[PDB]
Amino acid sequence: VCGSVWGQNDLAYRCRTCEHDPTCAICVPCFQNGNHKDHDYSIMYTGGGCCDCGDTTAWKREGFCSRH
Ligand SMILES: [Zn+2]
Ligand SMILES: [Zn+2]
Ligand SMILES: [Zn+2]
Repeated sequence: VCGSVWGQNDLAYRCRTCEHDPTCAICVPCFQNGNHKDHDYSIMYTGGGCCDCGDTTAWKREGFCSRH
């Protein structure tokens, strides 16, 4: 599971296609290294947080990056 943490003024990605709930998010590198073509994604601020990439409780497996 990605160990990335970020702060309130750090960009991250939401992906409505991949998420298990509206609060889920993944770090920019995990987004870049995954497959979200034609997904409903948004680069945005998230109030900071921890990456959900690799976490099957938070994020769909098809939305995991190459590295997790
Ligand atoms: Zn996605
Ligand atoms: Zn990540
Ligand atoms: Zn990842």
